[PDB]
Amino acid sequence: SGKRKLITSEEERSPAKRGRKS
Amino acid sequence: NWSVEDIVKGINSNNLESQLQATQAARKLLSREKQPPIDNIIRAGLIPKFVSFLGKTDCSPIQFESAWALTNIASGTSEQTKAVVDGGAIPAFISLLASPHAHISEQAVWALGNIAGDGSAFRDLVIKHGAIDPLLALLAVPDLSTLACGYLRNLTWTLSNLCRNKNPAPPLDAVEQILPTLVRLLHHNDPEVLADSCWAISYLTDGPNERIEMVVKKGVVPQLVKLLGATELPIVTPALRAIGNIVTGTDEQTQKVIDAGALAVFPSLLTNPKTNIQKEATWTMSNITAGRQDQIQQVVNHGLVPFLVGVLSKADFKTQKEAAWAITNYTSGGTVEQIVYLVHCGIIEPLMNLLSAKDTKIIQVILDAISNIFQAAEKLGETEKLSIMIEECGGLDKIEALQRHENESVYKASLNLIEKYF
Repeated sequence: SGKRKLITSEEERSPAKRGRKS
Repeated sequence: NWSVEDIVKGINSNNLESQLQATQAARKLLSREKQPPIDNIIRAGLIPKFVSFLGKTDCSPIQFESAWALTNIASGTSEQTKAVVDGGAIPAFISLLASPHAHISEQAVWALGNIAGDGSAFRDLVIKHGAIDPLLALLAVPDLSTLACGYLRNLTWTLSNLCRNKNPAPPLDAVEQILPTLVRLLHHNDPEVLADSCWAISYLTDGPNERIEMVVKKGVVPQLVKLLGATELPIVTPALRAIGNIVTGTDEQTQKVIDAGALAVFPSLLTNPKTNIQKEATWTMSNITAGRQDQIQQVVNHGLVPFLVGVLSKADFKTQKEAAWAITNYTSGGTVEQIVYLVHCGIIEPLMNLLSAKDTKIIQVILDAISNIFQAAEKLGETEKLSIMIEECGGLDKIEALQRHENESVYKASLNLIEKYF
Protein backbone atom coordinates (compact mmCIF):
# COMPACT_ATOMS: atom_id res chain seq x y z
CA SER A 1 0.00 0.00 0.00
CA GLY A 2 1.20 3.52 -0.63
CA LYS A 3 3.42 2.68 -3.62
CA ARG A 4 2.31 4.43 -6.80
CA LYS A 5 3.42 3.22 -10.23
CA LEU A 6 4.01 5.89 -12.89
CA ILE A 7 1.85 5.66 -16.02
CA THR A 8 3.89 7.08 -18.87
CA SER A 9 2.84 8.12 -22.37
CA GLU A 10 4.83 7.65 -25.58
CA GLU A 11 6.14 11.27 -25.38
CA GLU A 12 7.79 10.50 -22.00
CA ARG A 13 9.76 7.47 -23.36
CA SER A 14 12.64 7.24 -25.84
CA PRO A 15 11.44 7.28 -29.48
CA ALA A 16 10.32 3.84 -30.58
CA LYS A 17 11.02 4.47 -34.30
CA ARG A 18 13.91 6.19 -36.12
CA GLY A 19 14.28 6.95 -39.85
CA ARG A 20 17.78 7.03 -41.38
CA LYS A 21 18.33 10.45 -42.92
CA SER A 22 21.90 10.10 -44.24
CA ASN B 1 15.18 13.11 -56.71
CA TRP B 2 13.55 10.64 -59.20
CA SER B 3 9.78 10.42 -59.55
CA VAL B 4 7.95 7.41 -58.14
CA GLU B 5 6.87 6.51 -61.67
CA ASP B 6 10.51 6.30 -62.82
CA ILE B 7 11.50 4.25 -59.75
CA VAL B 8 8.73 1.78 -60.59
CA LYS B 9 9.98 1.50 -64.21
CA GLY B 10 13.52 0.81 -63.01
CA ILE B 11 12.49 -1.70 -60.36
CA ASN B 12 10.26 -3.57 -62.83
CA SER B 13 13.01 -3.70 -65.50
CA ASN B 14 14.42 -7.20 -64.70
CA ASN B 15 17.90 -5.64 -65.12
CA LEU B 16 19.67 -5.93 -61.75
CA GLU B 17 21.80 -2.84 -62.26
CA SER B 18 18.75 -0.78 -63.38
CA GLN B 19 16.97 -2.17 -60.32
CA LEU B 20 19.91 -1.11 -58.08
CA GLN B 21 19.88 2.44 -59.46
CA ALA B 22 16.13 2.76 -58.93
CA THR B 23 16.32 1.29 -55.41
CA GLN B 24 18.97 3.80 -54.54
CA ALA B 25 16.75 6.55 -55.98
CA ALA B 26 13.93 5.32 -53.72
CA ARG B 27 16.24 5.27 -50.71
CA LYS B 28 17.11 8.91 -51.36
CA LEU B 29 13.46 9.94 -51.76
CA LEU B 30 12.63 8.15 -48.49
CA SER B 31 15.58 9.80 -46.68
CA ARG B 32 14.37 13.39 -47.23
CA GLU B 33 13.30 15.40 -44.19
CA LYS B 34 9.99 16.94 -45.22
CA GLN B 35 7.23 14.36 -45.84
CA PRO B 36 8.96 11.42 -47.56
CA PRO B 37 6.36 9.87 -49.91
CA ILE B 38 6.06 6.60 -47.98
CA ASP B 39 2.43 5.93 -48.94
CA ASN B 40 3.09 6.59 -52.64
CA ILE B 41 5.90 4.02 -52.53
CA ILE B 42 3.62 1.50 -50.77
CA ARG B 43 0.74 2.09 -53.21
CA ALA B 44 3.13 1.58 -56.11
CA GLY B 45 3.63 -1.99 -54.90
CA LEU B 46 7.38 -1.70 -54.25
CA ILE B 47 7.67 -3.41 -50.83
CA PRO B 48 7.67 -7.02 -52.12
CA LYS B 49 10.39 -6.17 -54.62
CA PHE B 50 12.49 -4.45 -51.92
CA VAL B 51 12.09 -7.54 -49.74
CA SER B 52 13.24 -9.81 -52.55
CA PHE B 53 16.34 -7.61 -53.01
CA LEU B 54 17.27 -8.27 -49.36
CA GLY B 55 18.11 -11.80 -50.46
CA LYS B 56 20.53 -10.89 -53.34
CA THR B 57 23.72 -12.09 -51.70
CA ASP B 58 25.72 -11.46 -54.90
CA CYS B 59 24.68 -7.81 -55.02
CA SER B 60 25.39 -6.44 -51.55
CA PRO B 61 24.75 -2.81 -52.79
CA ILE B 62 21.10 -3.60 -53.60
CA GLN B 63 20.77 -5.41 -50.25
CA PHE B 64 21.97 -2.26 -48.48
CA GLU B 65 19.81 0.19 -50.47
CA SER B 66 16.66 -1.91 -50.07
CA ALA B 67 17.36 -2.41 -46.34
CA TRP B 68 17.62 1.36 -45.93
CA ALA B 69 14.48 2.05 -47.99
CA LEU B 70 12.50 -0.50 -45.93
CA THR B 71 13.92 0.86 -42.63
CA ASN B 72 12.45 4.22 -43.48
CA ILE B 73 9.05 2.87 -44.52
CA ALA B 74 8.96 0.94 -41.24
CA SER B 75 9.81 4.10 -39.29
CA GLY B 76 6.38 5.50 -40.21
CA THR B 77 2.85 4.89 -38.91
CA SER B 78 1.68 1.46 -37.68
CA GLU B 79 0.00 0.91 -41.05
CA GLN B 80 3.26 1.62 -42.85
CA THR B 81 5.24 -0.69 -40.57
CA LYS B 82 2.60 -3.35 -41.15
CA ALA B 83 3.10 -3.10 -44.94
CA VAL B 84 6.78 -3.93 -44.42
CA VAL B 85 6.02 -6.90 -42.13
CA ASP B 86 3.28 -8.12 -44.55
CA GLY B 87 5.85 -8.11 -47.38
CA GLY B 88 7.88 -10.81 -45.58
CA ALA B 89 10.61 -8.48 -44.31
CA ILE B 90 11.14 -9.97 -40.79
CA PRO B 91 12.86 -13.28 -41.77
CA ALA B 92 14.72 -11.51 -44.59
CA PHE B 93 16.20 -8.97 -42.17
CA ILE B 94 17.10 -11.64 -39.63
CA SER B 95 19.07 -13.45 -42.36
CA LEU B 96 20.97 -10.23 -43.04
CA LEU B 97 22.15 -10.00 -39.42
CA ALA B 98 24.75 -12.62 -40.51
CA SER B 99 26.02 -10.51 -43.45
CA PRO B 100 29.84 -10.16 -43.72
CA HIS B 101 29.26 -6.46 -44.54
CA ALA B 102 29.00 -4.50 -41.31
CA HIS B 103 26.98 -1.70 -42.95
CA ILE B 104 24.35 -4.24 -44.14
CA SER B 105 24.04 -6.09 -40.85
CA GLU B 106 23.74 -2.69 -39.14
CA GLN B 107 20.93 -1.64 -41.48
CA ALA B 108 19.12 -4.94 -40.72
CA VAL B 109 19.46 -4.22 -36.94
CA TRP B 110 17.93 -0.80 -37.51
CA ALA B 111 15.04 -2.10 -39.59
CA LEU B 112 14.20 -4.78 -36.98
CA GLY B 113 14.29 -2.07 -34.27
CA ASN B 114 11.63 -0.08 -36.15
CA ILE B 115 9.43 -3.17 -36.63
CA ALA B 116 9.74 -4.24 -32.98
CA GLY B 117 9.19 -0.65 -31.83
CA ASP B 118 5.74 -0.62 -33.38
CA GLY B 119 4.11 -2.42 -30.47
CA SER B 120 4.01 -5.60 -28.44
CA ALA B 121 2.60 -7.84 -31.26
CA PHE B 122 5.37 -7.00 -33.76
CA ARG B 123 8.01 -7.03 -30.98
CA ASP B 124 6.89 -10.58 -30.13
CA LEU B 125 6.74 -11.62 -33.80
CA VAL B 126 10.34 -10.44 -34.32
CA ILE B 127 11.27 -12.59 -31.31
CA LYS B 128 9.35 -15.62 -32.66
CA HIS B 129 11.22 -15.42 -35.97
CA GLY B 130 14.45 -15.91 -34.00
CA ALA B 131 16.02 -12.41 -33.93
CA ILE B 132 17.52 -12.50 -30.42
CA ASP B 133 20.30 -15.09 -30.93
CA PRO B 134 21.82 -13.42 -34.03
CA LEU B 135 21.37 -9.94 -32.49
CA LEU B 136 23.23 -10.99 -29.35
CA ALA B 137 25.89 -12.76 -31.45
CA LEU B 138 26.91 -9.38 -32.92
CA LEU B 139 27.91 -8.24 -29.38
CA ALA B 140 29.76 -11.45 -28.44
CA VAL B 141 33.17 -9.75 -28.34
CA PRO B 142 35.46 -9.62 -25.24
CA ASP B 143 35.49 -5.80 -25.29
CA LEU B 144 32.66 -3.67 -26.72
CA SER B 145 35.20 -0.92 -27.44
CA THR B 146 36.32 -2.83 -30.52
CA LEU B 147 32.94 -2.24 -32.22
CA ALA B 148 32.08 0.87 -34.27
CA CYS B 149 30.19 3.51 -32.24
CA GLY B 150 27.30 3.92 -34.67
CA TYR B 151 26.91 0.13 -34.92
CA LEU B 152 26.82 -0.32 -31.13
CA ARG B 153 24.34 2.56 -30.66
CA ASN B 154 21.92 1.04 -33.14
CA LEU B 155 22.14 -2.41 -31.54
CA THR B 156 21.50 -0.95 -28.08
CA TRP B 157 18.42 0.96 -29.31
CA THR B 158 17.08 -2.13 -31.09
CA LEU B 159 17.48 -4.22 -27.91
CA SER B 160 15.67 -1.46 -25.98
CA ASN B 161 12.68 -1.97 -28.33
CA LEU B 162 12.65 -5.67 -27.50
CA CYS B 163 12.26 -4.52 -23.82
CA ARG B 164 9.61 -1.88 -24.57
CA ASN B 165 5.79 -2.06 -24.22
CA LYS B 166 3.25 -3.82 -21.98
CA ASN B 167 -0.01 -5.74 -22.41
CA PRO B 168 1.80 -7.98 -22.70
CA ALA B 169 5.29 -7.35 -21.37
CA PRO B 170 8.07 -9.10 -23.34
CA PRO B 171 8.40 -12.90 -22.95
CA LEU B 172 10.18 -13.77 -19.72
CA ASP B 173 12.63 -16.11 -21.49
CA ALA B 174 13.50 -13.39 -24.00
CA VAL B 175 14.21 -10.92 -21.17
CA GLU B 176 16.39 -13.46 -19.38
CA GLN B 177 18.26 -14.04 -22.67
CA ILE B 178 18.96 -10.33 -23.36
CA LEU B 179 19.70 -9.12 -19.80
CA PRO B 180 23.41 -10.15 -19.55
CA THR B 181 24.16 -8.22 -22.74
CA LEU B 182 22.10 -5.30 -21.59
CA VAL B 183 24.09 -5.17 -18.34
CA ARG B 184 27.34 -4.98 -20.35
CA LEU B 185 25.94 -2.10 -22.40
CA LEU B 186 24.95 -0.32 -19.18
CA HIS B 187 28.66 -0.33 -18.23
CA HIS B 188 29.89 0.98 -21.56
CA ASN B 189 31.39 4.49 -21.78
CA ASP B 190 29.41 5.97 -24.70
CA PRO B 191 26.65 8.47 -23.68
CA GLU B 192 24.13 7.30 -26.28
CA VAL B 193 24.66 3.61 -25.51
CA LEU B 194 24.24 4.39 -21.80
CA ALA B 195 21.05 6.39 -22.35
CA ASP B 196 19.37 3.66 -24.43
CA SER B 197 20.55 0.94 -21.99
CA CYS B 198 18.93 2.94 -19.17
CA TRP B 199 15.71 3.30 -21.22
CA ALA B 200 15.65 -0.49 -21.77
CA ILE B 201 16.09 -1.08 -18.02
CA SER B 202 13.33 1.45 -17.33
CA TYR B 203 10.99 -0.50 -19.62
CA LEU B 204 11.86 -3.85 -17.99
CA THR B 205 11.16 -2.38 -14.51
CA ASP B 206 7.84 -0.81 -15.57
CA GLY B 207 5.60 -3.61 -14.37
CA PRO B 208 4.93 -6.07 -11.53
CA ASN B 209 7.44 -6.79 -8.80
CA GLU B 210 8.48 -10.09 -10.44
CA ARG B 211 9.80 -8.16 -13.43
CA ILE B 212 11.63 -5.68 -11.18
CA GLU B 213 13.22 -8.65 -9.39
CA MET B 214 14.71 -10.09 -12.63
CA VAL B 215 16.54 -6.81 -13.20
CA VAL B 216 17.58 -6.18 -9.61
CA LYS B 217 19.02 -9.70 -9.33
CA LYS B 218 21.48 -8.87 -12.12
CA GLY B 219 23.17 -6.34 -9.79
CA VAL B 220 22.50 -3.23 -11.93
CA VAL B 221 21.31 -0.90 -9.13
CA PRO B 222 24.80 0.44 -8.27
CA GLN B 223 25.50 1.30 -11.90
CA LEU B 224 22.06 2.97 -12.21
CA VAL B 225 22.87 5.08 -9.12
CA LYS B 226 26.15 6.10 -10.72
CA LEU B 227 24.35 7.11 -13.93
CA LEU B 228 21.89 9.15 -11.82
CA GLY B 229 24.79 11.47 -11.23
CA ALA B 230 25.83 11.77 -14.90
CA THR B 231 26.18 15.27 -16.33
CA GLU B 232 24.24 14.28 -19.51
CA LEU B 233 20.51 14.90 -19.08
CA PRO B 234 19.69 12.17 -21.70
CA ILE B 235 21.30 9.70 -19.25
CA VAL B 236 19.88 11.08 -16.01
CA THR B 237 16.31 11.01 -17.30
CA PRO B 238 16.07 7.23 -17.98
CA ALA B 239 18.36 6.30 -15.05
CA LEU B 240 16.01 8.13 -12.70
CA ARG B 241 13.00 6.56 -14.40
CA ALA B 242 14.44 3.07 -13.78
CA ILE B 243 15.38 3.77 -10.14
CA GLY B 244 11.91 5.29 -9.63
CA ASN B 245 10.31 2.15 -11.13
CA ILE B 246 12.41 -0.10 -8.89
CA VAL B 247 11.26 1.65 -5.66
CA THR B 248 7.62 1.05 -6.62
CA GLY B 249 8.41 -2.62 -5.80
CA THR B 250 8.84 -4.50 -2.50
CA ASP B 251 10.48 -2.99 0.56
CA GLU B 252 13.53 -5.19 -0.12
CA GLN B 253 13.83 -3.90 -3.69
CA THR B 254 13.64 -0.34 -2.39
CA GLN B 255 16.38 -1.12 0.12
CA LYS B 256 18.80 -2.06 -2.69
CA VAL B 257 18.37 1.45 -4.07
CA ILE B 258 19.02 3.03 -0.68
CA ASP B 259 21.97 0.66 0.02
CA ALA B 260 23.62 1.65 -3.28
CA GLY B 261 23.69 5.28 -2.14
CA ALA B 262 20.87 6.74 -4.26
CA LEU B 263 19.64 9.18 -1.63
CA ALA B 264 22.94 11.13 -1.71
CA VAL B 265 22.08 12.25 -5.29
CA PHE B 266 18.68 13.61 -4.38
CA PRO B 267 19.68 17.11 -3.11
CA SER B 268 20.64 17.79 -6.72
CA LEU B 269 17.72 15.96 -8.34
CA LEU B 270 15.13 17.68 -6.17
CA THR B 271 16.58 21.06 -7.18
CA ASN B 272 17.31 20.18 -10.84
CA PRO B 273 16.49 22.98 -13.31
CA LYS B 274 14.68 20.47 -15.63
CA THR B 275 11.09 20.37 -14.38
CA ASN B 276 10.59 16.72 -15.36
CA ILE B 277 13.66 15.61 -13.38
CA GLN B 278 12.34 17.35 -10.24
CA LYS B 279 8.92 15.82 -10.77
CA GLU B 280 10.15 12.21 -11.17
CA ALA B 281 12.66 12.61 -8.32
CA THR B 282 9.86 13.75 -6.04
CA TRP B 283 7.70 10.85 -7.24
CA THR B 284 10.61 8.52 -6.37
CA MET B 285 10.91 10.16 -2.93
CA SER B 286 7.18 9.63 -2.34
CA ASN B 287 7.54 5.91 -2.93
CA ILE B 288 10.50 5.78 -0.58
CA THR B 289 8.52 7.56 2.12
CA ALA B 290 5.82 4.92 1.60
CA GLY B 291 8.41 2.39 2.82
CA ARG B 292 9.38 1.07 6.27
CA GLN B 293 10.15 3.34 9.21
CA ASP B 294 13.87 2.54 8.84
CA GLN B 295 13.65 3.75 5.21
CA ILE B 296 11.92 6.96 6.24
CA GLN B 297 14.75 7.35 8.75
CA GLN B 298 17.32 7.14 5.92
CA VAL B 299 15.47 9.96 4.15
CA VAL B 300 15.74 11.98 7.35
CA ASN B 301 19.42 11.11 7.82
CA HIS B 302 20.32 12.16 4.28
CA GLY B 303 18.88 15.65 4.98
CA LEU B 304 16.11 15.24 2.46
CA VAL B 305 13.14 16.47 4.49
CA PRO B 306 14.18 20.16 3.99
CA PHE B 307 14.31 19.42 0.26
CA LEU B 308 10.74 18.10 0.33
CA VAL B 309 9.72 21.24 2.20
CA GLY B 310 11.39 23.27 -0.54
CA VAL B 311 9.64 21.50 -3.41
CA LEU B 312 6.34 21.73 -1.58
CA SER B 313 7.01 25.49 -1.16
CA LYS B 314 7.95 26.32 -4.77
CA ALA B 315 7.95 24.06 -7.79
CA ASP B 316 5.89 23.24 -10.86
CA PHE B 317 2.41 22.26 -9.70
CA LYS B 318 2.84 18.64 -10.83
CA THR B 319 5.98 18.38 -8.67
CA GLN B 320 4.19 19.96 -5.73
CA LYS B 321 1.54 17.28 -6.07
CA GLU B 322 4.19 14.53 -5.85
CA ALA B 323 5.61 16.32 -2.80
CA ALA B 324 2.17 16.27 -1.20
CA TRP B 325 2.01 12.51 -1.78
CA ALA B 326 5.48 12.13 -0.28
CA ILE B 327 4.28 14.00 2.85
CA THR B 328 1.12 11.95 3.24
CA ASN B 329 3.06 8.71 2.82
CA TYR B 330 5.66 9.90 5.32
CA THR B 331 3.07 10.85 7.91
CA SER B 332 1.05 7.69 7.33
CA GLY B 333 4.04 5.40 7.93
CA GLY B 334 6.38 7.38 10.15
CA THR B 335 7.00 7.31 13.88
CA VAL B 336 5.82 10.11 16.12
CA GLU B 337 9.42 11.42 16.38
CA GLN B 338 9.74 11.43 12.59
CA ILE B 339 6.49 13.39 12.24
CA VAL B 340 7.55 15.89 14.93
CA TYR B 341 10.75 16.37 12.91
CA LEU B 342 8.78 17.07 9.73
CA VAL B 343 6.82 19.81 11.45
CA HIS B 344 10.02 21.36 12.89
CA CYS B 345 11.43 21.48 9.33
CA GLY B 346 8.58 23.81 8.38
CA ILE B 347 6.06 21.61 6.57
CA ILE B 348 2.88 23.27 7.87
CA GLU B 349 2.99 26.61 6.10
CA PRO B 350 3.62 25.26 2.54
CA LEU B 351 1.04 22.49 3.15
CA MET B 352 -1.58 25.10 4.08
CA ASN B 353 -0.72 27.27 1.07
CA LEU B 354 -1.43 24.36 -1.24
CA LEU B 355 -4.98 24.09 0.08
CA SER B 356 -5.91 26.94 -2.31
CA ALA B 357 -5.24 24.59 -5.23
CA LYS B 358 -8.07 23.92 -7.66
CA ASP B 359 -7.22 20.21 -7.77
CA THR B 360 -9.49 17.95 -5.76
CA LYS B 361 -6.98 15.12 -5.48
CA ILE B 362 -4.17 17.21 -3.95
CA ILE B 363 -6.66 18.65 -1.42
CA GLN B 364 -7.62 15.13 -0.33
CA VAL B 365 -3.94 14.19 -0.07
CA ILE B 366 -3.20 17.27 2.05
CA LEU B 367 -6.18 16.74 4.36
CA ASP B 368 -5.00 13.15 4.89
CA ALA B 369 -1.56 14.47 5.90
CA ILE B 370 -3.06 17.03 8.32
CA SER B 371 -5.11 14.28 9.94
CA ASN B 372 -2.01 12.03 10.21
CA ILE B 373 -0.10 14.89 11.84
CA PHE B 374 -2.94 15.51 14.30
CA GLN B 375 -2.96 11.82 15.23
CA ALA B 376 0.73 12.09 16.08
CA ALA B 377 -0.06 15.25 18.08
CA GLU B 378 -2.64 13.34 20.16
CA LYS B 379 -0.06 10.83 21.32
CA LEU B 380 1.98 13.85 22.56
CA GLY B 381 -1.00 15.72 24.04
CA GLU B 382 -0.07 18.67 21.84
CA THR B 383 -3.08 18.99 19.55
CA GLU B 384 -3.70 22.47 20.91
CA LYS B 385 -0.25 23.67 19.83
CA LEU B 386 -0.86 22.25 16.37
CA SER B 387 -4.21 24.01 15.93
CA ILE B 388 -2.56 27.33 16.74
CA MET B 389 0.20 26.77 14.19
CA ILE B 390 -2.39 25.82 11.59
CA GLU B 391 -4.49 28.89 12.35
CA GLU B 392 -1.51 31.25 12.52
CA CYS B 393 -0.34 30.55 8.98
CA GLY B 394 -3.87 30.76 7.54
CA GLY B 395 -4.82 27.09 7.35
CA LEU B 396 -7.97 27.26 9.46
CA ASP B 397 -9.50 29.80 7.05
CA LYS B 398 -9.01 27.39 4.16
CA ILE B 399 -10.00 24.24 6.07
CA GLU B 400 -13.25 25.94 7.05
CA ALA B 401 -13.90 27.11 3.48
CA LEU B 402 -13.42 23.50 2.29
CA GLN B 403 -16.44 22.44 4.37
CA ARG B 404 -18.37 24.19 1.58
CA HIS B 405 -16.50 22.22 -1.11
CA GLU B 406 -18.33 20.20 -3.75
CA ASN B 407 -16.39 16.93 -3.48
CA GLU B 408 -17.66 14.64 -0.75
CA SER B 409 -14.42 13.34 0.80
CA VAL B 410 -13.12 16.94 0.92
CA TYR B 411 -15.95 18.47 2.95
CA LYS B 412 -16.20 15.34 5.12
CA ALA B 413 -12.52 15.28 6.11
CA SER B 414 -12.67 19.06 6.42
CA LEU B 415 -15.67 19.04 8.80
CA ASN B 416 -14.19 16.28 10.93
CA LEU B 417 -10.95 18.30 11.37
CA ILE B 418 -12.75 21.39 12.65
CA GLU B 419 -15.13 19.46 14.90
CA LYS B 420 -12.30 17.50 16.49
CA TYR B 421 -9.52 20.09 16.83
CA PHE B 422 -10.84 23.55 16.04
